Amino acid sequence: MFVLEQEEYKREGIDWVFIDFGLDLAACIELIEKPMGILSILEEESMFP
Amino acid sequence: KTDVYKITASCMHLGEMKFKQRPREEQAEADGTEEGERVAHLLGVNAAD
Repeated sequence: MFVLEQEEYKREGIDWVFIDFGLDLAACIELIEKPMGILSILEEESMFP
Repeated sequence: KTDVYKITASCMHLGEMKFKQRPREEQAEADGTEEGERVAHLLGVNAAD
């Protein structure tokens, strides 16, 4: 609703100053340091008696 | 008479469609309409399609 429309706008080359609205939630979906993290430890360890 | 010429001549018309580099992604859309309109009309295909 704020970004995708603009991802084409910025490419069109129309006089349009971008509008940020400061609503982001990306930094929780996957881990910054190592992809997945928890899942890989969880999987590989289980066989260990 | 007009119909065979209508389908035949769009094959001149089509190479006018001048795509341009808008390097934010490289997905170009082509700079105009007339180029592909003189194709579209001679066919009667949905102009928006």
